[PDB]
Amino acid sequence: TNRSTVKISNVPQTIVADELLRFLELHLGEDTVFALEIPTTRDNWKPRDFARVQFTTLEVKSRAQLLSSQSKLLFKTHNLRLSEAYDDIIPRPVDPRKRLDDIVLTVGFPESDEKRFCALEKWDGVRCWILTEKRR
Amino acid sequence: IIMFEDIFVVDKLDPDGKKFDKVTRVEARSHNLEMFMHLDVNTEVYPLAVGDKFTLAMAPTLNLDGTPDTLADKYEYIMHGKLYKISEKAELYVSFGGLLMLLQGDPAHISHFELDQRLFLLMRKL
Amino acid sequence: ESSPTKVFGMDPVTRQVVVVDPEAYTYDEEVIKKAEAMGKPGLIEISPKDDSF
Repeated sequence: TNRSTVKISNVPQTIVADELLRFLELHLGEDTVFALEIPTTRDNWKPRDFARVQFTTLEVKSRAQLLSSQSKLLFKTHNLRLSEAYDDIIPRPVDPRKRLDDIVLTVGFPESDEKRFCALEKWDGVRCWILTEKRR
Repeated sequence: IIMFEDIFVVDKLDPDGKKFDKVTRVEARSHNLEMFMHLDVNTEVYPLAVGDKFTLAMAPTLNLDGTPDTLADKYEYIMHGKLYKISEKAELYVSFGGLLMLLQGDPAHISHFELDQRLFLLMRKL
Repeated sequence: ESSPTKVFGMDPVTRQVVVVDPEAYTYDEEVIKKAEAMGKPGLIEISPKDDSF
């Protein structure tokens, strides 16, 4: 429950990422899959037997786990088994509230003894992400 | 007449397929006795999904009070085979006409089984 | 449209498939294969009848 990425146990070797994405979006909610990565032994022409899928919301992950536990996921006569992953595909917080976009960032130091602050360089339109799990 | 009888719950399937048109090997772990089992089953004629609970029984003969070599009405997946390897937590190797079975449990649980004998396999999915 | 012959029909008033002229199936495992490909293993079950000819 700490992360949102779910590792699929077995997938067909002949499928592509687009087909799996379409299947997941059909069974689950629309556009509820953020990242889908299929590891390849070779450079670009030999995918492995498993894949890792990142979901946008933990509710979608729980629903997918519930569906997998009931063996209701059947994609090309293969029963998809869902298991927890080790690391996230992309270090992105699950909570949309922590995601801050188009904000003003400035640096400085307490130059004066009173309640005064000095600005050296100011950046606009920066992205701020707060990762509670990674403590950064 | 029944030697071994316990409730088994499946854990995973070797093919993990629904319409593979191939014999599927199941891995079921016993309740209480905690005995791991390997069994080849045909999903097309006898469907078995993950998480289902089924009972298992083994008897030397299907007749009542002897007559080796009427329990048919109770169970629904009767099989016939022989035990060829007993060496191991002792385990049994019974082949039902080429369908291998591996019942791995405890030495005390499996003690009344002889080598090179005919035994049946009674199953029911509740 | 997956069936080689006209063995299944579509009913506009009910928006569901119907069976019309079941004697022209020709035992071509095409509709069953399409159903399996779509993801429904037990959608349509067709078996020959032993005592009817």
